[PDB]
Amino acid sequence: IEQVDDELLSLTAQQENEEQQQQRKRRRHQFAPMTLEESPSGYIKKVILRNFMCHEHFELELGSRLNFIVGNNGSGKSAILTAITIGLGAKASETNRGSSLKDLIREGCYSAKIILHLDNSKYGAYQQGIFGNEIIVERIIKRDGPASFSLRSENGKEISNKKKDIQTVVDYFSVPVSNPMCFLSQDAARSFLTASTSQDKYSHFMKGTLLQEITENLLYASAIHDSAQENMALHLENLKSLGQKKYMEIDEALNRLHNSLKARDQNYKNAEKGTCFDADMDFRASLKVRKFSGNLSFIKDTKSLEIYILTTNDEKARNVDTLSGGEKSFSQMALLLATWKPMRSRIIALDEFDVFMDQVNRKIGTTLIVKKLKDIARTQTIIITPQDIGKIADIDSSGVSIHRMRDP
Amino acid sequence: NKSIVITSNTVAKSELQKSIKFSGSIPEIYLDVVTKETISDKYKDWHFISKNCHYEQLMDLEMKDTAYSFLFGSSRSQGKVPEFVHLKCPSITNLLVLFGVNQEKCNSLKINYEKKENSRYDNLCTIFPVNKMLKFLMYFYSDDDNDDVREFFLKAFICLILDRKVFNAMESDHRLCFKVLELFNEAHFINSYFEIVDKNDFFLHYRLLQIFPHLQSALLRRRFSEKQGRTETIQQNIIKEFNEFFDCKNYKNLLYILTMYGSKFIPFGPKCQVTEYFKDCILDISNETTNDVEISILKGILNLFSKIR
Amino acid sequence: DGALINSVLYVSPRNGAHYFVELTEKHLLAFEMLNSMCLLENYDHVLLFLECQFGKSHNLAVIPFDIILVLFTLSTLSEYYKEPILRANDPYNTSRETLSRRALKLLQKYLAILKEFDSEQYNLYDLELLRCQFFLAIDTLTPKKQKWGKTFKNPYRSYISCLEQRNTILGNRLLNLKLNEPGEFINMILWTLSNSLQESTPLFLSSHEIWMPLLEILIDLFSCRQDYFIQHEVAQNVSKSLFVQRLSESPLAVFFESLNTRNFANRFSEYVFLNCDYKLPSDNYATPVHPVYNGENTIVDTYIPTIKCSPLYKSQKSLALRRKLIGSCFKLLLRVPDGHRLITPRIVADDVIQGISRTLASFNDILQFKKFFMTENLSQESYFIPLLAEGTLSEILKDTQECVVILTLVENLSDGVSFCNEVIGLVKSKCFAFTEQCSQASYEEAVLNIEKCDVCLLVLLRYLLHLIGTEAILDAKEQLEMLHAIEKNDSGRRQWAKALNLGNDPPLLYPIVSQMFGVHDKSVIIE
Amino acid sequence: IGRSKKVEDFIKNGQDVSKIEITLKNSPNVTDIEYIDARDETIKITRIITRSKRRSDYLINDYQVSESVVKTLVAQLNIQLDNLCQFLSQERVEEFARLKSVKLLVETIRSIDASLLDVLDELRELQGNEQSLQKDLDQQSKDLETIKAKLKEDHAVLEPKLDDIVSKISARFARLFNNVGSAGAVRLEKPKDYAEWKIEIMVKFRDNAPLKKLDSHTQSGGERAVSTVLYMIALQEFTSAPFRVVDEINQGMDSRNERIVHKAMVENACAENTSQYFLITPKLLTGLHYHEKMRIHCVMAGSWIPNPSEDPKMIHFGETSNYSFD
Repeated sequence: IEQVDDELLSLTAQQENEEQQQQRKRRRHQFAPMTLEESPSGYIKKVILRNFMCHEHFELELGSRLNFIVGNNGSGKSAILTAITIGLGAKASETNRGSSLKDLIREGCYSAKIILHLDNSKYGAYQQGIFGNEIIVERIIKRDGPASFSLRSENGKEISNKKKDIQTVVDYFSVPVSNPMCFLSQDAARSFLTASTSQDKYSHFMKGTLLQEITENLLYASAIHDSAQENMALHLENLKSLGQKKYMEIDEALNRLHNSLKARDQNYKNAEKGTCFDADMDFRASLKVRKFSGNLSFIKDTKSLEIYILTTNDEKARNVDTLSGGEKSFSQMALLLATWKPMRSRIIALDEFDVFMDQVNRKIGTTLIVKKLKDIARTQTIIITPQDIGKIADIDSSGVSIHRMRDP
Repeated sequence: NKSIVITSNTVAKSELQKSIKFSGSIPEIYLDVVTKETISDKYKDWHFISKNCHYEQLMDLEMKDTAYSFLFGSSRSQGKVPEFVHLKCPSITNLLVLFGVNQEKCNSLKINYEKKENSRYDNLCTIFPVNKMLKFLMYFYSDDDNDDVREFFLKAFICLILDRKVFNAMESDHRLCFKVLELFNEAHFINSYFEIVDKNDFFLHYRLLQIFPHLQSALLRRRFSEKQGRTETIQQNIIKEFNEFFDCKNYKNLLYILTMYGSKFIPFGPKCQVTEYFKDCILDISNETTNDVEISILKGILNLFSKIR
Repeated sequence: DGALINSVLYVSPRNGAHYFVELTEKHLLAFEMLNSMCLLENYDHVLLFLECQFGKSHNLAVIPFDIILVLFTLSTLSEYYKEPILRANDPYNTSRETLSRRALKLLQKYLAILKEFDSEQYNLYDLELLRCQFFLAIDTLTPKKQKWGKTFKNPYRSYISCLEQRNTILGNRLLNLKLNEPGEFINMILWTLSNSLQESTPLFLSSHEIWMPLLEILIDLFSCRQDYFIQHEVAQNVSKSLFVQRLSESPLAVFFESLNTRNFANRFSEYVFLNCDYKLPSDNYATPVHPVYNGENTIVDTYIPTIKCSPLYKSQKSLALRRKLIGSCFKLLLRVPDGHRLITPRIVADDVIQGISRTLASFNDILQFKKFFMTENLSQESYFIPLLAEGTLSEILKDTQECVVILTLVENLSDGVSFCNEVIGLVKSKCFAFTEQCSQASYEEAVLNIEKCDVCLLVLLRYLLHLIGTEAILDAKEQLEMLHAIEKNDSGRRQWAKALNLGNDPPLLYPIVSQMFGVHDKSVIIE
Repeated sequence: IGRSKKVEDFIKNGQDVSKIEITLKNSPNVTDIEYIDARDETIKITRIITRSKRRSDYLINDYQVSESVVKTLVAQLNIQLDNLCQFLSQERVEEFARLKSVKLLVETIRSIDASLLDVLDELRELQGNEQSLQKDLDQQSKDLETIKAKLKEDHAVLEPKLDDIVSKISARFARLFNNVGSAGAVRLEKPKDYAEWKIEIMVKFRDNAPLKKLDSHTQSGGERAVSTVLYMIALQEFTSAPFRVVDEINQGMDSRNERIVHKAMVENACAENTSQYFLITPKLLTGLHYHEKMRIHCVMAGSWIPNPSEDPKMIHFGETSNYSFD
């Protein structure tokens, strides 16, 4: 089958291009010695939205570590997350906020502007000499003409107008805008938090941690390798019956694919073990808030994630499904945090969760979010909730920023 | 007759089979798994002993050693039971020949990195048990002599313990090895060791720190010495070496990170800046699709060391 | 004795354990990390976690008990028959060492750490926690009732163990579960003792790579547990009859309860000296032995056995292990109050002494005999070795000479003069002297008996020197007369050396006693 | 009996002669008997061991005979000593522990006449060489028809008998393994080559253990012992041996497999006209089940109990029906 050989050659060429791209990358960190407690650079200091969706030109100074936007639902509560995802650069279909980029523009106006101010004063800055202490990211969406950009600096000097600079800056800051879990919308949060079957938990965890795509690519490459090996045996038979140039090309491609597959298998095993270890440890540390003790177990025989929790009353770690609604909701929230943890994300955003938890459990879940997220300085979190956090007694803790919208 | 070889394994498997120093079966599956690694250097290592041990003479030494007149602990003086050891093996070089080291390596106790003697396939040569070998070597210590003989003994011991076969067949407690190490000054031991091995051969550095962990700090003080590092501190030199290995893409030597961690300069912990910089660079290069496995191994190891309090 | 047995500052005794130590935050996090890594089958990073901070710090990283059990099971995954599985688990052998070897090395190093409490090197809390973990592992490894041929309880509520949801590590069942079966502990002991001297490569590799080190570790841990039990679990003052009942519950009592058989004396004597040189008496039934973990008796194709051990090396190690077993037996026995005898194990010190003496005096190879009686540390084995020596000597004198002279040498170790007088009495009786009733044809067996006799007397003499030193070898005329009587027996043996029955010189112990305490042949060459 | 020979052990230390007497039912189907009529129902066989005399002298109804007569009587009672099926010893237990399918085929073909297998092997070799001559040919054409006809006739004669035997033994295996709660059958796989026919045993006593041939290393000792004991029991009613002897069997196998095999033995003893087994229990088992049909015998002696010789009622050991009248 010549199509199998063609697929093998195409996969080999793709691997060649990927290894050239890997070879092209260099080191970007210089290790400025300097002085820990202080947050690194890259977090969003402020966002201003001029004629964007519903409300008019609006300023919002997000905090460094944990943010609690209390914009009420139905008043453009999700506008901030959509604006951040669009400005940082993301696919429209991934966002799923609006039918088209044209509709994001306010009605009656031809253009809308999204301006972000990433911080560069603190360490880890990306070319702090050129961009200064701030990097401004402004995107213009017009009904007529293509969407425009500029990556201007504080002085207004437009450093660039392209989009590849967006990706370079974002990747240096490590903001997974391409991953639809780091920026959880309402529907995605509902789908994740309501997961019931262990298979659903496994699917959501592997997809969000970007481990499912790796396994899909690996299995596709393995199938291509097996089919190409069978066609290689057939080609050997035909060659003996009789071509040598083709036989050398196919044998070289097959050997390269075999070695690449072994390397990729080792890489995937290491990555899966590391990610699952981080998730397990963070879940164990999260359950201690409720005076519980539990663990995660990932099974490939059942292709499922099993949560085991031991509470105060019993002496045997029952299955998490053998619990009550509040305990299961707390476990799901802890799993969400323990899935955010392995993928080190500079910025994380989330919509409301108050409808998935009822009364006391909801307060405990908000307490868990605050306690686990206000400590870390590497990750800035923007939580958009309609429920007033100020009613919760756990607001006295420093590092939590609540921006309650005066306009309902 | 155009197709004559099977990938590149045929020549490698054949010429591993020819120089095999073993009288047995040697199934082709072993040769295939050895010669088709291409990812890790598990089967290429420093082999001090490259010939079959003289089993008969070594057993004669052993029955002489187990039962003898004094039947007491061998003292460093009085010649270390000369009466039979000089009749059997008069010199330490003869003892090393009995162990399996050839004369050419005995004459020049160094690891020839040009001849790739630090990366050789296992010769599958039978070796005599390590503890009795260390005892026979201790019989040639002879504290009361000139410096050249002691230096030769020290370098021979260092070459022996770094051997892959000796290290694998080594006992859990390094009682005899600890005794030999305590015979010599620690700084003198480290200086002789760095005379033997290359200074950037961090794989053997990690092996030595596996044998003698308590040497770690001292070894670093010989690798990134403050006086020899000009006004730069030891941590700055460690950062510079990490930078140079990172830029040269010597990921195996970079991984053998395993030597640095745990010392006073680079400790375990979550709040250290150096580990964060290392991880920041590792996540920079890591692609997880087409990479060297050493990058993922470094990512996992650095994460583990960051978690260790 | 030491601090390992009498350091209970940080203990929090519970119903199941008296050595129990609560966890601190750092140790809790370490336990959680180790169990989390073990869940992912990332044993390489478990071993790296333990090794990377070993010996590089003042504080100690304590291994959890379930991780200790995991390491025990890992030590049974030897490369010679599990090479494909180990290569599959760790394709990039970053440590250049097998998982089995690394786990075994960690176990032995931590056992060495535990055996002596360096309060200056390590703080006391970590050492007590390590002792608690090892003791919990041992208590989980209680043998099942002996067979001729409960799931997992975690004392700590602060973390979920990795062993709760699994029972196999890499296709090998957990060591505790395998040994917590009716006829597997005795099977393992007999297997390792039989294969310790095998010339078959797979059997010898199974004994030499897996089971002798593990048995060493287990015996040492059971000895420490026995000491701790006698120190704390008993009620101090006692009516001497409840103490026997408590001793029947001791860890060594349960250890040897799986070895009771029908007659403990003779069956135990055969068990310890299984596959030795001695002739089997009274046609004892052969003891079936089978590999513990599936194909222990096979060598995988990929592995190439490239290590050779001389027969002296193998015999020395096997006899040392046998001595350790016998020493544990005597350590259990010597605590039994006089008159009373244990209830659950039907064991008596006299019976075991006589059985071991019968097996030792029946050795036809002197090498194994000497290996048994040559010990590197006299003080360690001082409480049973002189008894075995004197018993074997008594039996040899009984079979060689019709008149059995009663030997009081063991208690005569207190007074060197009495020991020398008794030696003079034995040699003048010609019992220690080479016997005239022995025929020319059977000269070799008589030589064997005499050389074993000399070995036993030499052992007793070394112990006498260990207990009294060299002070009155010539100052007291009794010791001088003992030396001259040794010379008299020298002349007696030299009589037949000149009788020229065989060219080989008979065993003469004058040079050896001269080297030890004969003052280099008295004044023959000195003056 | 597959064990070491120690004649002096039987002889009492000090006594010149040691005597065993055994009485069996007699039927008019065995020849070469002394003093005993065919209609008589008593066969008394006595064996004496003495130090001074070294000869094989037995007694039949208290009449001295050579060992040949008693041996041929044992042969004519359909009971065998060398064969491992009728008598089971420790060495024989070990030999059954690691048992191959070829040994199962051998014992099956030795139970029935073994001439059939030899004839079929000869015919299959004739078929092979005839086919070789046929491909060489590709006088010969006249062959391969009579040969194949003879092979088909022999196979047609052979098939139903072994088929019914295998079905019966498999049914017995299932009915004996039902108490274990496991399904197993003794199947005779019959490839095209007659010598390649093998015996398969299906194992279900352990869920983890897959269905495979019996072997000691993979399976546990107790389950294997129970399986082989049940296989021995299945081949008892078909055999004409008056009884079967098993040694070192009741010694504990996990106290669970031994319990279920004792239950199977009880169930077998429930059926009447069954073979008598001389059971050996080296190790006592707590809570042993005692059926009413079977009776336990104890040989242990007590310090307070008088000497058996001096006490008229102490001569019997482990017997209760002796005290009661009739």
